[PDB]
Amino acid sequence: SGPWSGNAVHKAEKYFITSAKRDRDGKLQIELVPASGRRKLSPTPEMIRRLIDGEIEIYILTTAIDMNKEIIDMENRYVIDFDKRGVKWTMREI
Amino acid sequence: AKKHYFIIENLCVGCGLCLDKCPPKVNAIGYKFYGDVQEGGFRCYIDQAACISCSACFSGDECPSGALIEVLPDGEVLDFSYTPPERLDFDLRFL
Amino acid sequence: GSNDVTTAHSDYEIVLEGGSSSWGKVKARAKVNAPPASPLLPADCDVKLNVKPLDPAKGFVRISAVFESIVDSTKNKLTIEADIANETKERRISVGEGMVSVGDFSHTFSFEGSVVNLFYYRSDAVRRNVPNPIYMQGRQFHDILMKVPLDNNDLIDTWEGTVKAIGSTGAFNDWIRDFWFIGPAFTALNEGGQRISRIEVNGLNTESGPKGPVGVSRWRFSHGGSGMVDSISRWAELFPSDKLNRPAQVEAGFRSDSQGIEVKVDGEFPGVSVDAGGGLRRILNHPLIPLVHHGMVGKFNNFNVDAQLKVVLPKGYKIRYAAPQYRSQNLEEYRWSGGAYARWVEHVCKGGVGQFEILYAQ
Amino acid sequence: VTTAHSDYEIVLEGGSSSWGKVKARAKVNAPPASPLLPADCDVKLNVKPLDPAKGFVRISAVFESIVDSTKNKLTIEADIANETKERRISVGEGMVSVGDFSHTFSFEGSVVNLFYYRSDAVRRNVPNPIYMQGRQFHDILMKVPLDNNDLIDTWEGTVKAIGSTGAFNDWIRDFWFIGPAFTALNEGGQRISRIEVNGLNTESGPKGPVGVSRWRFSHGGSGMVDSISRWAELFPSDKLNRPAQVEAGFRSDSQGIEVKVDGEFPGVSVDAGGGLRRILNHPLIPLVHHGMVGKFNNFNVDAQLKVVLPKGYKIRYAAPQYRSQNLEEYRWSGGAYARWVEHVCKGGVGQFEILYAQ
Amino acid sequence: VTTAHSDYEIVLEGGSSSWGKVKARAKVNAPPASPLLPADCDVKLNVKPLDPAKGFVRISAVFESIVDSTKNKLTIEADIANETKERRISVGEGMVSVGDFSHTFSFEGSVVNLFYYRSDAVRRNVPNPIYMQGRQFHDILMKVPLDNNDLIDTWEGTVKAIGSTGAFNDWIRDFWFIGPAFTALNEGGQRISRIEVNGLNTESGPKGPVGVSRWRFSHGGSGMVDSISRWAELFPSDKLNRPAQVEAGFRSDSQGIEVKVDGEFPGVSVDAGGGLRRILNHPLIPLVHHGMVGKFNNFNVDAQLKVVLPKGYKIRYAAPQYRSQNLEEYRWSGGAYARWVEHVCKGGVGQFEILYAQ
Ligand code: BCL
Ligand code: BCL
Ligand code: BCL
Ligand code: BCL
Ligand code: BCL
Ligand code: BCL
Ligand code: SF4
Ligand code: SF4
Repeated sequence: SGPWSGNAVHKAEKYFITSAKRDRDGKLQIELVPASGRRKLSPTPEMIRRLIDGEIEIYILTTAIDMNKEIIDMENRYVIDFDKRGVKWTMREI
Repeated sequence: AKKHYFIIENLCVGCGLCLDKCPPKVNAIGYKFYGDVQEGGFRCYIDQAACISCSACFSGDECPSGALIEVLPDGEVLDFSYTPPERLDFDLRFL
Repeated sequence: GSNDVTTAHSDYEIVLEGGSSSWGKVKARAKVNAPPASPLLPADCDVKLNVKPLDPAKGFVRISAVFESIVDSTKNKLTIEADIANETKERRISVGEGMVSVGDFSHTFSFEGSVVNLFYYRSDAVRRNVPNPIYMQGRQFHDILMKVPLDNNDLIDTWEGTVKAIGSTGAFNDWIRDFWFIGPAFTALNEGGQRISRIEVNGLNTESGPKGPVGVSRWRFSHGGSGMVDSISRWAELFPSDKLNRPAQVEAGFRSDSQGIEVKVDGEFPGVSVDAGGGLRRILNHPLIPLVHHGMVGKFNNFNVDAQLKVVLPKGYKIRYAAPQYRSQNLEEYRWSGGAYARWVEHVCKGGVGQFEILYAQ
Repeated sequence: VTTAHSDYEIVLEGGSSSWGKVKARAKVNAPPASPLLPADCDVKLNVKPLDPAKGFVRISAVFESIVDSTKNKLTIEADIANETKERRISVGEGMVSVGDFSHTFSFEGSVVNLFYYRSDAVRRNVPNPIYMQGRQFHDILMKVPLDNNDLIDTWEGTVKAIGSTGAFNDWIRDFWFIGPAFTALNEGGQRISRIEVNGLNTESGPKGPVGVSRWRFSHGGSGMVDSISRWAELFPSDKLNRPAQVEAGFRSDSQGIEVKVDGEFPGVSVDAGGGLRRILNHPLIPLVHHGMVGKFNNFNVDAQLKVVLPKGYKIRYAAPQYRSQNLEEYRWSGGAYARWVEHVCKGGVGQFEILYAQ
Repeated sequence: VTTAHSDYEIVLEGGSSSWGKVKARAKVNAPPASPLLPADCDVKLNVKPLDPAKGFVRISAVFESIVDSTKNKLTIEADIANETKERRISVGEGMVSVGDFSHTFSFEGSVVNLFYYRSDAVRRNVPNPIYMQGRQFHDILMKVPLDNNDLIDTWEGTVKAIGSTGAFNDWIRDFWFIGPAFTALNEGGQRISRIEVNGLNTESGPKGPVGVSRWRFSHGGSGMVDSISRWAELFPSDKLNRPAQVEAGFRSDSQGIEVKVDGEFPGVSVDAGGGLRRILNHPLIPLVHHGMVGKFNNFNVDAQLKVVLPKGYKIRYAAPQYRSQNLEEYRWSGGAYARWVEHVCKGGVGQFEILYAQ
């Protein structure tokens, strides 16, 4: 959409994964928090369908290694279920 | 204290405005070159063992790439201290 | 000196068709610098209504509707798509499905509905002494069977809570009307002239389906009117199944904010002009429910008015008895602006229901 | 702009009398909130003392209107008496005609008014009570001759509806108050109970069958309803020693409204205690009911109120102030009076009180 | 013209505190919609922490008014505690005096608030919910000493009415909400259920017989009702670590209205997520209720909202814009703020939101 709606830095609404707790299911606790940080969402296949098209991007915050199905190259190729590969940001202070 | 700040590596451009506000007794912000500084090869970083959570780095609203985040004390991640309300738009023509 | 300015810029157009046809194109623009009475701002919305003739033998038509809105940093979407037919002239049948999504949550549904409209009287003197009846009291009865697949945890939670509430309390049938019409809507119900009866639940079931359990509910309710309700008094006008020989559309959108309101409307559909007896035709009588409902938000800021109404007729048609007067006749077009038309516009933008009638002939 | 030109006059009588003459003119350039225009109407209200021993008085009323090329007429004529101070008896007849259709009727009615309390502290601490909650009960027996085909059709349809459905008693209120009237019912402060039908009969008469119906209903108020809170003021059977009249007419159109009113009747001025008298407290139902149509166009205000007193009477504590005293007359115009007029022409119920003495 | 002069101030506190000082002045030259004028009133509300272990707090309230040459006084004083997060307990007493009549009472009450749903999606997709439908249940046991003749008369009349009529339970709502209040009940969004009487007794006491009554009623809302939708916000038992006050007074007349308000209490600012705080969402019941008297005279508007923040706090996303920043203060006047003030003084509920951070 227009540059003046939301944040001007990003081309679409950005999300981050913040929680990775294991509750009898491994990775039920995917907590999609938006850039503005007022909600705590989940995979929620509606979120997945709006991800796959053009509108959602998610990142992993180097601060669920296999339970989120890392595949095999460049130390990062995180995929959620089968379709889209959530890119990740790095924050290495060392 | 709480609410660390965590410069993002991949988005930083090295403008250094984040480094100015940090008090001189606290040199928590530094530089990393690893290459030629014209195609983006001098991105900065934050030392977590010296930072004292001033918020001068986040509350100043200076980062142009959204590289400062200020993660909240519990789990929440910010990117800028306030975001416009994301409306959506069209064109009009008074006939 | 005097009070607030708050100009209200609006632009209207009607375009008709000749012969015995009743189709029409409608266009509308609007602008105000007044804060909307929404306790959450900003708020934006787009609406698409489309309809096409499924088949004329049965009388079945197919109608779709899509709603998107952004209400204070929250995306809402509602899709519905259905098939409707008049089984009699006072019974109507519908089979459809849709979904609703808010933020991340979303769920689909499929409904199966019938509606019956009844008038309180049928006296023919009312039909031979009054040429243009307006108020007509009656009552509508809705019978609905809807199925929703239960796949989310929250859907199952809502289902179990509803079953427990329906089992336990004896006043569910009438207290449900409190949750039903959320906020100011409820108040309008009294004033807008309507009366909703207590719902009657015929059984809540759950059955295994394609992917899992599905909650099936069927229920009946009724609502009566003193004549102001269009869905009752004008049951025949609002579903013109005859003239839908080609697809029709309605397509609108408003965008509100902390400093005024923006409006944009297109449309093309039959039923715009109706026979008025003696060879003359007329624009349809203006619906009253939208006027009185909008009158509950249009009294908060005194405003200045400027508008065009621009009506385009086919070949050989003339407007006679236009009240208030028009201003110009560009040989096929008639334009209304300022004066008594402006007064009438200010009157109807506050809930007034005064009649502005147009008769045209050939 | 929409100026609103209005002209008022009150004329009183001296001594212990309470009679008064009322005159009113009005003009607006605003479209009436009528979904059928134009609309015209005249009203005649006459009353004469039938006889004072019984307390019986005779009252007539005639209505003609032309509503969008349709002539409507309603005549009613009746005899009323106060059997007690909280029961009233009435015997009357009339007819209604629309276009070509017409039919007569004869009614036989009683009304009982009851207040929810009678505490005398409310009577010794408040000098001018306003709100007074209560309930009215109407018992009606009306006979209508069935001679037209349409009358017989209505009768048979009504009998079938009353027999078949179990929710006739409460759904009849939907047909009863047609259109916006129903809405006012909630806001104007009233509550209509479900009617109770005591039997629909048909009996042979002079020219043919006659439908006889008798039914009862009740309506309560929170105090705003004048017919309940002021049951004693609205039927002054004492001072009707000569015929009285009320005679009005409005004539609406697509561009403003015309009004014309004459009247002469008792009850205009009442005792206020301590030797002072006052104009009667303004009724509230007309104000709040007209407030539902008076908010559609902002308007400019100009008016006269011109009050003429008898010999030796003086106005003291007139709020807002008057402007002139032409040695017997008092005139109100502009300023706070204009503000109050604009206030009450939109549904406001602020008090404009006049006290006069001698 | 009818200018409306008003003056507002909010003063906040820093840290995690939520306390605040509120100050307000107001003036209009319009006649109040009171069928009795003049009318004056003062209100004192005080509250102090009885003890934090139990959560019990003590709250007092005093009302004096002069309504058309009649002094009215109402004193109430009570102890309140949250027994659960959806049940509340109260023990209190008071008195009411009108003119010369006066009587005391002691009540014993519990209130239960229930929401119609608890869906957590509504909690993760909407950041700032506004409308929330629910229902409240009140259980009251009140004792009044019968010492006056009029008290005994009221008691006997009430016993007779409760015994005799079968429609007391629903007709009591007519006497309950006197006058226009009843009408607001429909529009303001509320629904009062029929009361249910659990027994009227009379027992000997210190000086004589005492009438004891206990009764239950409920009222539901579509979300507009604050007492239901915001059950948690209106009784901040946590931050009451020092006495708080609310102290207001209006003084009406036949030519405009005067207002004067002081206050200091917690709950003025609430967390808004992401480190930002906000002024609490404006209550809706006062706005829509005052909108029923604010449409009678078109008026001119001038006002000045002046918000004072603590050290290091900044306002961001103030809609509409402010006009000045005197290094700690923010001032709103004219323009869109004036339009919003005129909007909300007529019943509008548009949102004027302020977010501040540090
Ligand atoms: C609004 C006043 C009455 C109402 C009046 C009607 C009327 C009248 C009808 C129904 C009908 C239906 N109603 Mg209902 N109904 C109401 C409240 C409800 C509620 C509820 C929870 O409150 C429910 C669940 C229903 C359910 C239903 C289904 C049983 C049925 C088909 C709906 C439809 O096709 O969807 C499709 C949804 C829409 C298209 C949304 C758009 C609605 C607006 C009003 C359309 C505006 C038309 C626009 C001005 C011009 C459009 C022209 C374009 C060219 C198409 N009604 C209210 C109380 N209802 C229909 C029926 O008979 O089914 C047998 C029907 O004709
Ligand atoms: C005609 C109305 C649409 C509908 C439209 C919406 C809308 C709009 C919303 C939801 C939302 C939700 N829906 Mg749904 N929802 C419907 C059918 C269902 C059914 C079911 C068994 O049929 C279930 C379990 C649910 C479940 C859920 C709730 C758990 C969830 C958030 C709470 C909320 O407010 O709910 C609202 C509950 C309903 C409107 C009716 C639920 C029906 C109950 C459970 C079964 C029928 C009981 C009774 C016989 C019918 C009474 C008539 C209705 C009161 C009008 N919906 C029907 C098909 N639903 C919210 C959401 O999507 O994201 C938060 C929301 O905003
Ligand atoms: C309007 C508020 C209440 C109402 C309040 C009263 C009051 C009060 C009374 C009645 C009385 C009567 N009502 Mg009732 N009544 C109402 C609704 C109804 C309805 C109905 C279908 O709605 C019906 C059929 C009736 C029927 C009746 C008859 C039983 C009876 C005599 C009527 C009369 O004399 O006619 C004559 C008709 C008129 C004169 C029409 C003019 C009416 C207006 C209101 C008069 C304005 C007076 C004017 C301001 C000043 C006039 C002074 C002139 C000098 C005369 N009422 C509404 C609900 N009804 C009367 C009674 O007690 O009988 C025992 C009585 O005193
Ligand atoms: C107090 C009201 C007046 C009255 C005033 C009017 C008015 C005004 C009109 C008619 C009109 C008509 N009248 Mg009539 N009418 C009355 C008594 C009757 C009776 C009867 C057995 O008593 C009958 C059969 C009729 C028949 C007819 C209808 C067939 C006809 C056009 C339909 C209409 O709207 O009717 C309206 C029906 C009524 C107002 C009540 C009919 C009473 C029913 C049939 C018997 C009582 C049933 C129930 C116990 C009473 C309920 C209380 C009323 C709802 C208030 N009237 C009473 C005396 N009548 C119309 C006309 O003249 O030309 C079109 C019209 O505009
Ligand atoms: C107004 C909307 C609801 C209402 C909502 C509530 C709410 C909400 C509560 C009660 C509670 C009570 N209600 Mg209740 N209640 C209503 C109508 C009634 C009626 C009646 C005849 O109509 C009665 C007898 C009662 C009786 C009672 C008692 C059972 C109980 C304690 C009263 C109290 O402490 O007194 C003290 C009286 C006052 C202090 C008068 C001042 C009231 C105004 C509204 C306070 C404004 C607060 C102001 C904005 C800020 C104050 C801050 C200062 C620092 C203190 N309610 C109406 C229908 N009721 C309380 C309870 O739970 O008890 C267990 C409670 O929390
Ligand atoms: C919660 C309301 C306060 C109350 C507040 C007022 C106010 C305010 C006034 C009076 C006034 C009076 N009070 Mg008290 N009064 C209360 C309790 C009582 C009781 C009792 C046995 O409890 C009695 C006999 C009385 C007696 C009296 C009346 C005789 C007297 C003037 C008439 C009036 O309007 O009364 C009003 C009657 C009441 C408000 C309720 C009376 C309760 C009845 C008798 C017993 C309860 C019956 C029923 C179960 C409760 C229904 C709920 C209420 C309708 C809300 N009060 C309760 C404690 N009372 C008037 C006065 O002081 O000087 C003129 C007045 O203005
Ligand atoms: S928060 Fe303070 S100590 Fe930490 S990096 Fe920013 S300025 Fe330096
Ligand atoms: S201001 Fe932002 S882009 Fe510039 S050095 Fe700091 S973190 Fe990097």
